[PDB]
Amino acid sequence: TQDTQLIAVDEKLDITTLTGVPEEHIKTRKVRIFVPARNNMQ
Amino acid sequence: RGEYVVAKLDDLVNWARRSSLWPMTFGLACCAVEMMHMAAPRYDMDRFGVVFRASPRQSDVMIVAGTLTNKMAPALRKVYDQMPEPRYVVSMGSCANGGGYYHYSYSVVRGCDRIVPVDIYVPGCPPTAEALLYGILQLQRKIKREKRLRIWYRR
Amino acid sequence: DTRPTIRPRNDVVHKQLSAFGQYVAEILPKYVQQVQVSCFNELEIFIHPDGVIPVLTFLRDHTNAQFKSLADLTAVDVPTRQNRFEIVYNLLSLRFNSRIRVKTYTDELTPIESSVTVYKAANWYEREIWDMFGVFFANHPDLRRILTDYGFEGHPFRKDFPLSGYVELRYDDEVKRVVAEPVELAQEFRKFDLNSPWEAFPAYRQPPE
Amino acid sequence: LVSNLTLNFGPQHPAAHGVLRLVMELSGEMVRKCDPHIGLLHRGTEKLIEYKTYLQALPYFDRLDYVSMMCNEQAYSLAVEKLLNIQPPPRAQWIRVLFGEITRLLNHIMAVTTHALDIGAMTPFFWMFEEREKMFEFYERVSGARMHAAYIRPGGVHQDLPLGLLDDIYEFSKNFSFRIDELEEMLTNNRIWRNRTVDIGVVTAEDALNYGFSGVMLRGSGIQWDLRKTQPYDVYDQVEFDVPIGSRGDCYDRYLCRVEEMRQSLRIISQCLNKMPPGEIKVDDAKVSPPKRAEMKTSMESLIHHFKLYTEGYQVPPGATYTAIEAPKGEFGVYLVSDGSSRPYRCKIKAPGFAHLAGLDKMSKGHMLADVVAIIGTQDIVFGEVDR
Amino acid sequence: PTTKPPTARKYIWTNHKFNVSGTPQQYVPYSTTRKKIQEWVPPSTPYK
Amino acid sequence: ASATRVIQLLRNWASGRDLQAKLQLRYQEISKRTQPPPKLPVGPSHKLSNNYYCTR
Amino acid sequence: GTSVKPIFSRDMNEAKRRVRELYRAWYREVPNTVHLFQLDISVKQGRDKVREMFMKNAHVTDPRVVDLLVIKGKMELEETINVWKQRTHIMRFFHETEAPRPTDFLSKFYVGHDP
Amino acid sequence: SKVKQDMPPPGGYGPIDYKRNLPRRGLSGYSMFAVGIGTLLFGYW
Amino acid sequence: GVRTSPTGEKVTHTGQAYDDGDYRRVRFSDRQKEVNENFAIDLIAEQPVSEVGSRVISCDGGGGALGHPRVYINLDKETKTGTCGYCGLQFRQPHH
Amino acid sequence: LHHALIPHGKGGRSSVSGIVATVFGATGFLGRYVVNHLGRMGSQVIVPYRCEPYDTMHLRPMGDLGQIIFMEWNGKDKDSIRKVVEHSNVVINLVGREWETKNFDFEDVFVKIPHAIAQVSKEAGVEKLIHISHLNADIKSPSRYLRSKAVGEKEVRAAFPEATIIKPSDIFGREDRFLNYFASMRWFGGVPLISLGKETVKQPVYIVDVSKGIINAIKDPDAKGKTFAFVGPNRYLLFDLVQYIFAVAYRPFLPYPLPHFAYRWVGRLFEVSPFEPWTTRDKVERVHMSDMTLPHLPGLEDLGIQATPLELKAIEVLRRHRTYRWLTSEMEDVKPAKTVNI
Amino acid sequence: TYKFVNMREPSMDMKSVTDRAAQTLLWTELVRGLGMTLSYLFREPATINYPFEKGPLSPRFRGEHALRRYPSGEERCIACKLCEAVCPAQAITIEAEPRADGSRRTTRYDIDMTKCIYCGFCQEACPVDAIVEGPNFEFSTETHEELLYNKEKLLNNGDKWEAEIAANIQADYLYR
Ligand SMILES: NC(=O)C1=CN([C@@H]2O[C@H](COP(=O)(O)OP(=O)(O)OC[C@H]3O[C@@H](n4cnc5c(N)ncnc54)[C@H](OP(=O)(O)O)[C@@H]3O)[C@@H](O)[C@H]2O)C=CC1
Ligand code: SF4
Ligand code: SF4
Ligand code: SF4
Ligand SMILES: [Zn+2]
Repeated sequence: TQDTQLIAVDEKLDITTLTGVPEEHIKTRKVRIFVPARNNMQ
Repeated sequence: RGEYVVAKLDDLVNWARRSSLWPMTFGLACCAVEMMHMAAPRYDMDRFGVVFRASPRQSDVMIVAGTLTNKMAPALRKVYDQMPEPRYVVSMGSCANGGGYYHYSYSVVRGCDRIVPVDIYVPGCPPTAEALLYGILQLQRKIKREKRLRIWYRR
Repeated sequence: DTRPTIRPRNDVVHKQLSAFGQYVAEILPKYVQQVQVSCFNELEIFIHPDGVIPVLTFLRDHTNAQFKSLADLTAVDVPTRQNRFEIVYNLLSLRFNSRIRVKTYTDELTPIESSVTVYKAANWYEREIWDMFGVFFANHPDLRRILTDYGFEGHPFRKDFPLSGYVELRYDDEVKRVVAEPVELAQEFRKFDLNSPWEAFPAYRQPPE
Repeated sequence: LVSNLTLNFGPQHPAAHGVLRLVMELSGEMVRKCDPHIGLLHRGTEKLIEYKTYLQALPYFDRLDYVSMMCNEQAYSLAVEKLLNIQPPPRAQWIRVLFGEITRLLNHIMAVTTHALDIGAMTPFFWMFEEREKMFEFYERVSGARMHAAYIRPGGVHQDLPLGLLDDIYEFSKNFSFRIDELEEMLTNNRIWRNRTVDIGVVTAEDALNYGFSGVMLRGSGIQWDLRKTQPYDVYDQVEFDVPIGSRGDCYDRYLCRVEEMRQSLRIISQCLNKMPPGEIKVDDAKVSPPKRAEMKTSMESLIHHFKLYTEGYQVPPGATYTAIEAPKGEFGVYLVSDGSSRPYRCKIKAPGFAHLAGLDKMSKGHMLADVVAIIGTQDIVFGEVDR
Repeated sequence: PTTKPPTARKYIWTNHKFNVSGTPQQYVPYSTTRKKIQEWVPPSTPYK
Repeated sequence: ASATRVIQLLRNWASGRDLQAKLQLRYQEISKRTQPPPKLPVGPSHKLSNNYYCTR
Repeated sequence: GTSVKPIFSRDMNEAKRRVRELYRAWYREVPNTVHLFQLDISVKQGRDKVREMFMKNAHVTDPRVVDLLVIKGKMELEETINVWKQRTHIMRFFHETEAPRPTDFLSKFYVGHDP
Repeated sequence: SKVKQDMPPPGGYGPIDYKRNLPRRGLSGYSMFAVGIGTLLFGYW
Repeated sequence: GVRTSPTGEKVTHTGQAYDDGDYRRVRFSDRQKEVNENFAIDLIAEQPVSEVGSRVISCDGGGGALGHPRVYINLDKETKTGTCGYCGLQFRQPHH
Repeated sequence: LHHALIPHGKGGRSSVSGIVATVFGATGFLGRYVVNHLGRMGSQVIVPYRCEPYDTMHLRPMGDLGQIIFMEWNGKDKDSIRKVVEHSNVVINLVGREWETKNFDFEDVFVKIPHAIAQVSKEAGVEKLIHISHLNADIKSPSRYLRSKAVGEKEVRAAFPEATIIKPSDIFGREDRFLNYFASMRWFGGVPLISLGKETVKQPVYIVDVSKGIINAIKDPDAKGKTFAFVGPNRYLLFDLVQYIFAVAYRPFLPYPLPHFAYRWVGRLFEVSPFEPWTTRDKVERVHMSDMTLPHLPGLEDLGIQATPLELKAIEVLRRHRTYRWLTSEMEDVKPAKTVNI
Repeated sequence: TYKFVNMREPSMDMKSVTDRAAQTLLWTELVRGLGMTLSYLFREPATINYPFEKGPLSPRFRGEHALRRYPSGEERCIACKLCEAVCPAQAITIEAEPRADGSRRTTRYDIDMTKCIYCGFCQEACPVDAIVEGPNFEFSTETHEELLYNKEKLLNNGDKWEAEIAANIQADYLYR
């Protein structure tokens, strides 16, 4: 689609080695993906 | 007894050391300009014998005037080490005291006292030139009450 | 003007900037994806990342543009986009007393072209974008850290970088030097949930999913 | 045997304008390249602002260019007000212009006197720092702080001028030109000062434009450009003044430009004193500017709005702006992104000193080591805004 | 204060104190809140 | 302002200007440190009618 | 699109070639770093540290990630060669002050709640 | 009661000088060279 | 009133005092524990109750704009007193 | 555990280690390292000092805010010991002096002061006492120092039977008075040694090993009532050791056999100095003596520590004694000295 | 409008050239500089005799913090936490609960004075004039710990400085 020398790459993007995050805070963390509940007060 | 002579000699040396407190201009941030305002004619830090000094080899007190960053801390410790003794550190402003506005930053050391021992903590953001002058006179009164020769006489 | 509180709207400049945006889009269809004018009369040109040098050179050199000054070059991190990084060029035309904004996009692994050949001012801005966001700039004369400590790991201005980072610095008397340790806070930063559960601006309401 | 002295140091040096590591190699006596190493005062200001409410982020701008506090907060206030689609009241605008010119006097005094002190003329520093102390008194009388007023806010200014402040500002300004005269009696015609500034750090006008220079670094090279005139803000279009223009683009021309800018600042200050209008000093819209404390303690709506403005803050409509002012050090701007909430999504700060110090290597070409001290002084550099 | 004396309050210090830093009268910080979690105390009577 | 006539003349001559009319030290010309109480005006929307917030 | 543009290397072998060049440069630099910074470590220790830093990223398969790792490694090498780093910066690869953290389940259970 | 805020005086403030004022002082170069020459002449005599 | 702990430590107005086994008392040794001796609860307890003759009374804390947000207090309960929720002043209808 | 003494955090500066330690002798060589190791993990450190408070300033950045507390104390006063000891759960005794003064002889600092600290700590109810005697301590020693060290071990075990006695050998470090002592002999020409040092064998130990061993003995529940010998990994003949010291410092090494009696006269002459004598008769005796072997004692490896060799940490001590000619030389340009083993 | 700062060409006649030659050889502008310094030597210095004389301040001056009371002695703070919410540096830590008499009062009120930027936002946010920045500016300490203020410390500051704090507030509250 453009002259950028398209190079074949796997579809498992992994930027962990470039984020600078210490290794403890990658494998041992567990993130939660959610839509926050409505605050029942309002 | 012979403790009177030692007390008098200590008094003399501590009067000479606080009457010629030569500080080192460590102006990192906004606190630097209030310190040169304490330098300015209105307060005239030179009238107390507190001169405008130069390379740490002739400095008696370090004034940490401004934010200390992680990139900058090794240089501050280096020049602190290069000061001949006796040497004192005055932490001026919230940033130098405990991090201040930038306490929760990735690049700011939370207080210069993590890097050097600090004698006087001057609060304010910035402390007024009068507040810094009060801290300097308080440091002078700290020096007046040292008992180095009396400590030695009872060893 | 019986509205002393509302900011006055200037429609002449809005029309002028609209016409110039049409002009720029027509001259460079190959790279211009979108052009828009804000309600406070600021013109933005959205471009493909390939068109950075062509569009910037056109805006600098065209006799009807003459945007000789690079006011600012920064990046914006938007994690919810696959191209998370938004590269923003702010340009000023002294000849026509006008300003223009040029924006493109990139991700963590695609290099943006260095624009130091267009503006010499871009040398430190691109280093700062690389330092704080991790965006690589191909053909940069000297790309390296500018703001962060030597050997600093990570890119702090990314939205997923923690506010206090990962390491602290202190002087250690055993090893006689300043050392780095994992960050511990005697008082952790207190997260505030401030957003109101009621919609403030209906005119910006996104259509429902 | 190429052993070009790579003296890559000098942060503790008193002439380092605070904190600056200079990596320098010399072909004998003359400078071959300059490599400024900055970040020694990078405090993550732009990231911290993302965790602060719009009001909570205002004091951060006092500490960017900590010689020009009120100008920085004026620029930030203008950006936030543009995003909010609100207008500050006329009296607030006149106060903002008056204190911006007072701030320009403060900054120019600091710049010129520290430049001279670095060159070796220590005496003018004290004479003018007395005037700086008096202007600090004006700052403190209006806000309670000598430097970091936090006085100019999105919507206007925090509180009104105290009674008798205009009289004291008039008393100060009517004598200040005599101090500029004494400063010039020591520097302008001195054959040693000119020997240290004439034809030193010459920058071409086109090359100044392409390097992103602004302010005096532009008008030193003869470029006729000033934001206060071409793109006026507040009530600057209603005030009359002159834009001093250089001819040789060297340190001496820039020094003359700064001195004449002090004179024109006095000229603007006179009109601000004579044309200060009555009225309120913040926008009469309690969903942006907090109500008066008397109304807060009496009226339900005022109490609610005080509570919400001081806990959540006002929501800014989504959008991005780049607004710039003619700061005393050049063009100071902010690229402020709003996502619609009460906290800025992104706040990039444009500081003229960043681009100016990026050009130190270019301007120091073929100059001695002592000339780099002058070139740094002529680009007046505060690393609080260089590093942010 | 001779011509315009301050308003009398019964809680205002009647004796001004200077900066007592570096003296045994110096202020030392402490937590002013009470303990949050109460532990279970075992019975003093043995089960056997 | 306490300087003698001769000293004033010497410093006026040395500076080349009459510096006694533009002294850098402040004197009784300053405003009193105690001022009368102010009475600040209200904004344009301090009205009882014709003031709906949707119109401003 | 389906494919992406490279940083430098159009393939994994090119990325490996640049990795080897960077490894060579670092390996030769280590003795000069030990001498110049007056480090209290041995050249074997420093070169083993260089190798262990390289071995952290051995699992990387994306040539663009490898290219960016090489770019950052060359940046670090230039900070070391030009003596922009201090001794404290060079010595931060060796976490001499940090205590040995537990690794087995039992000790981690004893000292706290972290997994 | 009427409003009372910090205001300019009813007649406005007096003019403030801002323009450069470096006075002309001294003798011409001819006078200086004549004096310098005559001084040397009398010294020699 | 400000009392004493069994260890002799002074008890603040929030009721804080370290127990006899708390090592943190070492911070006060060769020093002092800073305690404000004006307990606001005991001070507001000393104020009389105003006998205002209305069902609803208003209190702004005294001094007008220098007090607290003006509030209105109902005085219909004849067993309780109506007290201000800002400054603690108490009000009651005359002699029931 | 008291509720405020429960460990929290991750072992960093802002953590809580559950340790409240009074470190007698914290202002000395060994003291600055155990104080640093205690403040590293977030311990409450009580520092008794008799020196000028200026001399305790290097310990202030060693711990988080409030975690290092400085208090005046008098070695000849039990009330001061009680005051600085009341709230601690571990007491570390590090006070000592390599010379007698007009007010404190070896019996005072090695017998009376440790016994007072042990007895006051037992009375106040501190759970742990760590006492630092010498490896070579001997009731029939030629040295007053070591005879008093033996007497003090007896007295400390009598007053505080659960105490952990630690017996290091000659500790070396950046301010050790062991490597610096031998490296300071270049000022008097050559290096005088009794019997040329060919009969003395030393087993020096590294300061960080001693400090980490003290910390580990604090944390180890099976160190009560125990006696430890903190020796280094290698034994050296004194001639070989001093030769290696001078080779690392790059100073010329020309020893000569000063006899014992002349060396004692030399030491007696130096005792006249009223400021930190350069050497003494007692130091002359203890340098010439060989370190004992006590295989029956647990050591630094029974606390989980690998002893650091001298040939690894000697450059960080001796690089200060090198001239400008050899200031920037690697640690391996000098081959390790010959080791005598058992 | 603009003006030129260095666009004057020197005159090239006998008298002007001789004027410049005399200025070159006889150092006349250097003598003008010496005259300016000599004139400053005979001027009264602007120095004040600190601490016996003090720099002038205003009622708005923002110094050491204090917690205030009503004339009844009751605290003003009703623990709304507005100051803690608005604090730019997050220097204010607050815990509250119902008091034994039912009042809404703080049990913790800490200000990290080394985190504080002394902006005065807390006293603006406060609806009851409870937290203020007082006039005191001479409170330097010899240790870091004495700058981490307590509720007791701040209340003692209020009792210490209320006499002049109240006068300052009366002087400036009509501007607020
Ligand atoms: N260093 C070694 O090679 C060996 C050391 N040890 C033992 O290790 C311990 C620590 O040694 P180290 O740190 O090197 O010794 P230092 O001499 O360097 O420090 C001794 C400490 O004891 C204090 N002290 C000494 N005498 C008195 C006294 N009379 N009253 C009060 N305090 C006093 C000192 O306080 P101040 O500084 O104020 O005088 C200082 O804190 C000692 O018990 C020592 O005998 C055992 C074997 C070998
Ligand atoms: S304490 Fe305040 S004034 Fe001082 S350097 Fe920090 S931010 Fe600037
Ligand atoms: S003055 Fe500002 S920074 Fe300090 S406590 Fe108040 S709101 Fe926070
Ligand atoms: S001090 Fe004022 S703002 Fe802060 S919690 Fe108390 S009442 Fe609210
Ligand atoms: Zn009330």
